[PDB]
Amino acid sequence: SPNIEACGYSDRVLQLTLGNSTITTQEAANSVVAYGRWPEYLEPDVAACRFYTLDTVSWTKESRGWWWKLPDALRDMGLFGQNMYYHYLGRSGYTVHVQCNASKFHQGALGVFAVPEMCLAGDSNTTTMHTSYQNANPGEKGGTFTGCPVDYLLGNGTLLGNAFVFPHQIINLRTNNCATLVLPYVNSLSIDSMVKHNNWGIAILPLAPLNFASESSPEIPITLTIAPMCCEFNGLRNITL
Amino acid sequence: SPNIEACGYSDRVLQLTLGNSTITTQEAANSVVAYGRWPEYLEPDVAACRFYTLDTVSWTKESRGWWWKLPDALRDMGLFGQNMYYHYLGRSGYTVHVQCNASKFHQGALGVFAVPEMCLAGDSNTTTMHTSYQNANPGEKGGTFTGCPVDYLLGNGTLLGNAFVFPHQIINLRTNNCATLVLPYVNSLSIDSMVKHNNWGIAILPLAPLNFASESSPEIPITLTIAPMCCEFNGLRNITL
Amino acid sequence: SRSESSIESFFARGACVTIMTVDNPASTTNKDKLFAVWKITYKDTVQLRRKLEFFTYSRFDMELTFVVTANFTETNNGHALNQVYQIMYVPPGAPVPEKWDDYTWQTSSNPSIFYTYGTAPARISVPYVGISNAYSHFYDGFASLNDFGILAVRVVNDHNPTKVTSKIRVYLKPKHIRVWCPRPPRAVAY
Amino acid sequence: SRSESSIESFFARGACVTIMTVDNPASTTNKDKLFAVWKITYKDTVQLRRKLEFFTYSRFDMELTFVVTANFTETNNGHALNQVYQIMYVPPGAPVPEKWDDYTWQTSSNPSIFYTYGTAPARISVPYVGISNAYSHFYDGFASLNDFGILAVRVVNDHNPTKVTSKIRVYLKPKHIRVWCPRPPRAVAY
Amino acid sequence: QVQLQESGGGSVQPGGSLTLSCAASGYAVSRYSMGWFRQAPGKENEGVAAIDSSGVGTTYADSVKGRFTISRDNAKDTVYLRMNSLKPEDTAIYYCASGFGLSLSRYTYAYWGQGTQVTVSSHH
Amino acid sequence: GLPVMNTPGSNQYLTADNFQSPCALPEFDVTPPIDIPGEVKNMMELAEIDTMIPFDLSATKKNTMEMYRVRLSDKPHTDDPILCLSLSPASDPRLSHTMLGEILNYYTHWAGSLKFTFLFCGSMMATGKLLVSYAPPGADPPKKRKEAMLGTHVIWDIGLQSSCTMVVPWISNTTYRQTIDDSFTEGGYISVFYQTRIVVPLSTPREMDILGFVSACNDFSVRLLRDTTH
Amino acid sequence: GLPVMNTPGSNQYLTADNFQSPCALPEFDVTPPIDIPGEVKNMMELAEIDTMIPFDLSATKKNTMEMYRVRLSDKPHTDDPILCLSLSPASDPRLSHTMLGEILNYYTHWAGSLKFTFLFCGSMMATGKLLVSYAPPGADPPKKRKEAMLGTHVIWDIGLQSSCTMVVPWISNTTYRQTIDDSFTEGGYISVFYQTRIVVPLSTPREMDILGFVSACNDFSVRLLRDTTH
Repeated sequence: SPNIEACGYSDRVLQLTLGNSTITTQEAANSVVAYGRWPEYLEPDVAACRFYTLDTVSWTKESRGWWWKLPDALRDMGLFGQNMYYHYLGRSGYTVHVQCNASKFHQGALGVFAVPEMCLAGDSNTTTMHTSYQNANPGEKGGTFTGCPVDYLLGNGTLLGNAFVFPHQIINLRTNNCATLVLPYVNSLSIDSMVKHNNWGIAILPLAPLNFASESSPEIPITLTIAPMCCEFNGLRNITL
Repeated sequence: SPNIEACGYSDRVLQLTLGNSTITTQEAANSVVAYGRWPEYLEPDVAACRFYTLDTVSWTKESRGWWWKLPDALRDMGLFGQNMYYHYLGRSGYTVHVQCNASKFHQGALGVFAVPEMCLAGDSNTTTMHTSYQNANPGEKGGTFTGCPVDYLLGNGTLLGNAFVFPHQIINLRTNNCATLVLPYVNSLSIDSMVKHNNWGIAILPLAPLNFASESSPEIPITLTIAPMCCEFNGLRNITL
Repeated sequence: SRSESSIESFFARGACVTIMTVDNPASTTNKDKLFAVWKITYKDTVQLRRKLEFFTYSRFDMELTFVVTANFTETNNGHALNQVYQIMYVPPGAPVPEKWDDYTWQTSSNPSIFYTYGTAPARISVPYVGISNAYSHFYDGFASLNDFGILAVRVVNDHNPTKVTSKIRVYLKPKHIRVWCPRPPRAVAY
Repeated sequence: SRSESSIESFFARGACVTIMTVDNPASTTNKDKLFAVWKITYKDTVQLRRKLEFFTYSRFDMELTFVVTANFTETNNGHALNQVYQIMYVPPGAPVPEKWDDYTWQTSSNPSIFYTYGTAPARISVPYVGISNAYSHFYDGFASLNDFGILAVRVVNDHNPTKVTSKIRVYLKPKHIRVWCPRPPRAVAY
Repeated sequence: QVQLQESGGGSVQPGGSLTLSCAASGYAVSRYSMGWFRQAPGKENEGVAAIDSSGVGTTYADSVKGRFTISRDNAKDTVYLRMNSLKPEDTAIYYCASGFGLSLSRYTYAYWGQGTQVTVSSHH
Repeated sequence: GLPVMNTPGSNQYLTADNFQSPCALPEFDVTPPIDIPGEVKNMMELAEIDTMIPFDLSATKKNTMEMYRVRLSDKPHTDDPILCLSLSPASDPRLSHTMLGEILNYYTHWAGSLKFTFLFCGSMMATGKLLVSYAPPGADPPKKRKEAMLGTHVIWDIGLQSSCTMVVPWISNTTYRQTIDDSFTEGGYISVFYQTRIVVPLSTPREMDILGFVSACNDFSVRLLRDTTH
Repeated sequence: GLPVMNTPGSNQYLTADNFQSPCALPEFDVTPPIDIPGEVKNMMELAEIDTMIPFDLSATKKNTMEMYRVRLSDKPHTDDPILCLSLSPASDPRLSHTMLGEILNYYTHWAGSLKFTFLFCGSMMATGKLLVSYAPPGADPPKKRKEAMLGTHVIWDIGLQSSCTMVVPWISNTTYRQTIDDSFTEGGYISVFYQTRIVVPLSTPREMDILGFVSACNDFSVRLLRDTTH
């Protein structure tokens, strides 16, 4: 689906500086808008709309994959976590940026899938949700697939090969080191409870296995930076403390 | 149906030269368009649209008749046979030219019938086709009727007398020595497989018996020359060899 | 003057094409087993067939009409309520129904008509469902003909102590019909 | 050219969604006790369900049609007059009927349809009754799905010496339907 | 669609032989061809023999070339794997599959089988 | 609703109706037509096509090749016709088997002129003279040339032109001539006669044939669609 | 009232009708829609979306991760194809499981071109040359490069561009190509071949994969809504 061929190596470094935060993107070009819709409006504004970096996870030959939930992931991130927790409402878009660096000597391909309403493994259609609020919500450390989400079934009862129906990019080691996904707010309502319902599902699975020459780094790292876009919350409620 | 009276003997010789090929027609006039439609388009062009002569057959007092299939007949003819065989598709019109020469001393009448979808003898309507691909397709040597096509039933379960519903000409020894039939492509589809399906059916039966005076030629010969018209084939497939 | 002899007006008649036989036993009468399947072809009757055979090809909007008659079989004073029938047209080359039970009979895509007995006979329009530009009356090359799908009919009401025999008569009126090359008619029997 | 493949035309079919079973005993047959209650869901059949599952969300005007068939059970020569049925659509989350007697069955606010047997099957339109902007095929967060109310059916005529079994078939035609995000289909069984 | 069953599988001896066969379903073997893959336990699929139906011309892997044979009968709807001069390595999980043709290539085969195990060196 | 009233006819299925009905497959992408040569607009068009008459349906000659062969033999100058045919297109075994007659087996009436064409199939070098004659409805079959000579007729010279067309005018009582099997419907009489006796060149087989064709005309019509099949 | 007449069809319920019916809840305040991204207008739109092909459905590889992995191994320069696929989107077990094929399981016909895209997933530093080839309906599966080279084909250089799109033109007889399970429907042949043999830099694992994607085109259509479910 993502049959692109930017350049291959590295050309120019253009750093995104949104408020206090500062990413130095590989370039910046090769970004995918989900369904062709930029996030929009239906209060820390520019102060709260800044990319927060989650924890770095280790990609090794045996990795099955990883998954995250939005808003959930960024529930501990300063200004965004707060306005999220001190409001009954909240809707917001996201700029997902997944960086995966290596060399001219590694190989493989990661698929970064952004799935709306990504319910995970519990074939119990006679009842979704299932897994306790704490299990389904792993926050910033994220959850992992296994050969409890089954990788080839994208952990939801649907063969991986078709996951390309959801917006996505493929980080292919020989081409790009970054994937960029602008995801607008997707839900059945104008605005809803951020604490209870998870808007999107960031999925990253080994579409090709990792292979390094002779002896180098035994494993390589991947990073996810997520930025809230057009975030509003109603209504200035409690300020407990 | 063909109640014409050109001249009788011979007037002028006008030779048709289409590419490498060269016929010297009796005249040229007295040609019948099938249903009033000239062949037309929906790549050896002028190189492949040239009259190829089939084998000459012997007409004797006991002849029951003869039949041929198109495209089938011309399946061995250079450029047309090739483009026919190296393509899944193919549609094309034909200029059928049947020459039957004698003298002012022979007598009889041959009916040259051009029948679309001319399925032959196998009263098995609960199943046409019947006769193996090889039997039904005799190529250039052609097939013969018998007193397995039955002559008066035009070998298809329908009394000969009505065969005049299909386009046709009658070579009557006292009048014309030639029959000319421009037949456009007739099928249920825009374009179809030439190898599998036979478009037309050239039929030649003794409508009047042959009679020669005292002692002359014990038999006379008839010839069929067929020319492809507006032939296209899709799509440049295999070139095996 | 010649209007009543034109193609449309030559075929503008409804002709019987078949007589499907079903039943409502209270037991094991699996031959009908409430259902009958009929492969839609003109070739079963002769009047409609010959009328269509004077030509080689034809495009035709096909309008069917279903007359259903019922009757009690066993000389019994047993009763029954007015029955409902299901007449399905299964679009050309689709799963063929066997048992009156099976999934196929839930036809997500195929049409279906419920006919309450005692009212005006059933009626549906099927457009030119040809796979080709024309239907081939006679076919040459290398029967199945063209194919017009199949008709399945069952009694929907459940097993009633009093067994009821039924007969669905099908009528085919080809409408907005055109034809192509003309062959001499079939003199003899088919 | 692609009209017969558009969303409206993909779902423009009536599909069986359930088969309610009621009866008219002259005694204590409390299992049906003349009534049956059915929770309106697409999830009971499979053909309609999978067709709707290729998507995550959808707005749809829902048009139901009710075919009612009847029959005598006991091998008796007993009679009965043409019966009337009551089919109620109880709007999403309202008092659920138990007994065929109770107040709820007087539905000041809920709709109701009386269907005389022997005529053209029943038919009602229910607009997009979603509580949200869209119906959620699959739902995430913290089944009940969305809810489409419930259907209750009873024989209104009173207890007739001759027991009569009935079956109400429900058909759901989603009309003026729109959908949203697309997920890969359910490969396996549900 | 087509479900062809792997027959003839059994535990033999070193230097020995064994006949294998797969009967058609869904279609007449004659159009698709048929071949065999011996995925040695813990290693990848390993090609051995392939033959075309309506155009007989056999292809063997070099590790089993000369010794191993393959044949076909389109009339009995079965494919015949003739394994000769079997050795201790020739102990693998055998498989028959239908492809296009006639080309031992990890795949280029559609419908496979269940897996028949031929333990050649059964005796120590 | 709107006050309505069911009248006689309701609930009846008239085989010959012309009513609209619900389309079993909504929005089906119908495959469009292509102009295949030979469309047919009306049935009377098929009759205007010349078709070969099986003049000699004798015991051995009917149902075989020679049923279409009229052999100029070698008999007396006895005016005894060299073929007679009753123009009772339906009520005469010969005319009934031509395309013309075949269409004339699906209606109760016909009107208009017909045309008999004959193609001489004899050895160029031969000559002589023939006379094809007509005799309007009612009259006794003209048995002597002298008689046939009185009715509408054309002198067909063999030597000159091989073919001869003799149109049968529409001479009849009623507006629509009965196409059914009537006692003795009339009914023309197309028949050729030995005007002379065949001249032969050197040593030709001396016996040749003539074929016959029949067809309707643009003024030919039919009504009251009747039938039969078995 | 107004004279009326019930005709055939009355009282019947046609599952596929399009009639109006009485609204069970008059004046209900329907909740208005919101423009949620990703509306779908037609089903053929879903096929135009590129989807991953499970090329290797071998006994152990079908129904798991590696069914999507095409491993460039290390075997002889024997032209024996490095993947062959019958473009019988329905009548071939592999193509049938892509979104494309899935839609192609609800109709009787399809027409138009398809496009096979391949993404090379091998260690940057490596090179070599491959050839993806097509072979129109009917022809024997091209078993030698030399053969495949004759049909429509593109030389896909690994070194240069990681991805390669090879459109399968719509070369076929009929207007609508049969989407059903036919004996031997035709039916293209997309297959890659070792134009050369993989060049490897210093000490790469030497075995890498390629993925495959399939999708319909804007000229792709379907008719006669068929089905099945169990």
